[PDB]
Amino acid sequence: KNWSALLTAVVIILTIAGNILVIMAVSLEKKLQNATNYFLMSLAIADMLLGFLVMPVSMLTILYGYRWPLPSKLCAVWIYLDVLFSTAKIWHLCAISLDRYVAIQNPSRTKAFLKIIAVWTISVGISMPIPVFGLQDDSKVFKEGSCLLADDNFVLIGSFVSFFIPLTIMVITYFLTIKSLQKEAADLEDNWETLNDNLKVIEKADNAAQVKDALTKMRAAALDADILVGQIDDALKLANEGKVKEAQAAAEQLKTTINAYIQKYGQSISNEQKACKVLGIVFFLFVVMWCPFFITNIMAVICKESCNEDVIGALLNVFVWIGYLNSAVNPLVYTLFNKTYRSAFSRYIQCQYKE
Ligand SMILES: CC(C)CCC[C@@H](C)[C@H]1CC[C@H]2[C@@H]3CC=C4C[C@@H](O)CC[C@]4(C)[C@H]3CC[C@]12C
Ligand SMILES: CCCCCCCC/C=C\CCCCCCCC(=O)OC[C@H](O)CO
Ligand SMILES: CCN(CC)C(=O)[C@@H]1C=C2c3cccc4[nH]cc(c34)C[C@H]2N(C)C1
Ligand SMILES: [Mg+2]
Repeated sequence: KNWSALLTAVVIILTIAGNILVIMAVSLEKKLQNATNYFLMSLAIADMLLGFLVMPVSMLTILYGYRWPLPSKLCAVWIYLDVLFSTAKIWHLCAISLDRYVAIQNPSRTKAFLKIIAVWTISVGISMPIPVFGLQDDSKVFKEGSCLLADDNFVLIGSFVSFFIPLTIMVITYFLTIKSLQKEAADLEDNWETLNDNLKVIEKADNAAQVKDALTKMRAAALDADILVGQIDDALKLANEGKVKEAQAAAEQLKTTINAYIQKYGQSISNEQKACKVLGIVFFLFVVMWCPFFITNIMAVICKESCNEDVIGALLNVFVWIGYLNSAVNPLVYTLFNKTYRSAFSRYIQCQYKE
């Protein structure tokens, strides 16, 4: 007789319906057809699967006093499905943070799908010892008739390899991606004060030497952010030919072209930083919500005999559901911090599917 199962039934439904909306939005909405959102759909499938396969069986054990209700050889399957989905969710978030950083340092839907299949095939290979060595020995998967990973070596290896190692790569790549966009917003501010300064130099000039010098330093700055460079080179031969006046009215024609490319590359820097902040919330919530479970998991092993393992087991039964609540909160962030997901989720609820 448990009041917990009611509270846990809400978490299964918000998981399933929330993440169905995300899979529907990336499949259907043409504004969301980029590589990041393809990883977020794949993550949503894992969340939905966690709420279909893992979370209802977890609710069932609460209803049988943590005694394993199902057939014994279904224990290792439930432990494999949960760890498979949990390994995929962290290695996806690592693969997003990694893939976005490379993109800043670099200039397809198949390009993304190949990365996603790689992450899933890695997460199948990692989780493989759980049934291979646990369907053979129930000792590794049972503890006083309770289905939990009981093998301490699998817990330790599994905690770092499945959770801590990709977390570290993710928290490094997120920092370096923020530092990359602060450099690119900074480098674009610098070239503005090169271009804006030499447009003021050209309209003060008496002689062809001052315009040719200032057009030369405008072209150099033009090279860091093609139309502008050619337009500048066009005004240079005017200044080389000594046509100062002709050069001076040529360079205020550049001024309408400079604003057009400065505010385009500078809107798109601001869009990435807005997007980086939204993924950061997604990253922050996965670490914080799963941290109590994974730390307790380790202290259960470290103070094996020293600590009250009845209480430490009772803390895990709470903390595993804080992390299950994380499945429900990817799609709420998407509502609150993206107009494209919110508009999509609005139409899907009112049952309009046309874009
Ligand atoms: C909030 C995030 C970042 C971390 C939270 C971890 C907390 C909730 C966990 C991790 C380790 C846990 C402790 C591990 C060991 C023991 C000794 C045991 O005899 C009583 C409970 C007690 C004292 C636990 C209390 C809860 C605990 C402190
Ligand atoms: C060539 C060497 C072969 C030696 C075979 C000895 C068999 C010993 C028995 C059991 C486990 C041994 C292997 C454990 C490897 C774990 C690797 C892994 O990724 O596990 C993750 C964890 O299980 C969840 O996340
Ligand atoms: C309700 C009881 N269940 C369900 C099978 C658990 O104890 C799960 C055990 C896990 C676990 C142990 C040890 C190492 C690990 N790496 C990654 C995970 C992991 C996933 C982690 N899940 C989220 C809970
Ligand atoms: Mg200046």
